[PDB]
Amino acid sequence: MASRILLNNGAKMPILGLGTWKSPPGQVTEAVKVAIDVGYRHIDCAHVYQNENEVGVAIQEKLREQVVKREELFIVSKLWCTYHEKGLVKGACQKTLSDLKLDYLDLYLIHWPTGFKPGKEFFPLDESGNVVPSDTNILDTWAAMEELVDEGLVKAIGISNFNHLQVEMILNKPGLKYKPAVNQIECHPYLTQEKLIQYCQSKGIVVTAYSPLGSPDRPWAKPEDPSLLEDPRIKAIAAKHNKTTAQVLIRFPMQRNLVVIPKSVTPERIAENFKVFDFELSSQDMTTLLSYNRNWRVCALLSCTSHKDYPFHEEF
Ligand SMILES: NC(=O)c1ccc[n+]([C@@H]2O[C@H](COP(=O)([O-])OP(=O)(O)OC[C@H]3O[C@@H](n4cnc5c(N)ncnc54)[C@H](OP(=O)(O)O)[C@@H]3O)[C@@H](O)[C@H]2O)c1
Ligand SMILES: NC(=O)[C@@H]1C[C@]2(NC(=O)NC2=O)c2cc(F)ccc2O1
Ligand SMILES: [Cl-]
Repeated sequence: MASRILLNNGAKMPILGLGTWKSPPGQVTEAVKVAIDVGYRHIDCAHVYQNENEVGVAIQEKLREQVVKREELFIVSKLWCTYHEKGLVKGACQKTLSDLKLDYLDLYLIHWPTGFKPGKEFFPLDESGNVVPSDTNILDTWAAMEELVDEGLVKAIGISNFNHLQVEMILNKPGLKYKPAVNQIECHPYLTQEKLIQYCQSKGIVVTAYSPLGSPDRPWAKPEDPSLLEDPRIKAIAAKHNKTTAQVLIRFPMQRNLVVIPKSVTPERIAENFKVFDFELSSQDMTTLLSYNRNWRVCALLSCTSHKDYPFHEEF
């Protein structure tokens, strides 16, 4: 299995990256240093994660150390919902660049299709509870993203949590200058995403699978929720291949032509999660894992279900 996938901007993207949502600021610098030392070349970041400065300390140390060259890293970040405003997009990108200690991003994503009222709060609320939207058309946010490419701040632009009608709207944008390179979406055996993945791939958009292990550290986890890592059917496939359940869960999206971004702050697991290029799941294994689909979502942005652009009312 090749390590990189070709994007529609002509650049190559590592199919395995390190996730950083929930990685504590006092742990993520070591996590990213270890990741780069054991082979990771792709880090998935976001301003809303509140840890980009600490991720950046690690990246900069490894560049200064000459453990890696900048051209060999693939750093991804995302535009938060409170920065949809065309006049805030550049400053949001530049703050992320400054925090990450970078002069460009390899990929910058619109984090969600939903724009929120700008301000200090990431989830600005009305007195009665709901997300206060912004009025900025997401085609206009896309144009602002295109300007970042034309200014040299980012090499590629893309989207995240867009449903197929929303992807289509971008593809059909009057005057579209750059297609999205990537759509980053939740994907794992309980949310297999066949319909949306086929759509994106037919349009030459690469899909990145987030929460591939089912996000056991998500802050709203409950006892009775289904657990990928503990599912005896998945552990059986792992046992047959002499791999861990996490390794099967990471290899699965790789064999669907997806990029995958498991998160860990545990050095042994970071190294574990990378040793997935030495085995193959059979077609029968792949179809069996696909059969576990339950339409079960980790990340449903539940405060935003009446936003006009909430993505998950549509089938796909
Ligand atoms: N675009 C979006 O809206 C969006 C949404 C969600 C996620 N993401 C991205 O996708 C990344 C991954 O998703 P996620 O963080 O939700 O969850 P995940 O990667 O599915 O699961 C992370 C959890 O699995 C544990 N873990 C990692 N490797 C393990 C292993 N080998 N064995 C057992 N447990 C293991 C981690 O523990 P330790 O860390 O304690 O080792 C952590 O609790 C995020 O960090 C973020 O970068 C993006
Ligand atoms: N509730 C949700 O679905 C999202 C998920 C999400 N995780 C992620 O990586 N992207 C997200 O937007 C997240 C991250 C945060 F830092 C804060 C909130 C939050 O909520
Ligand atoms: Cl963000």
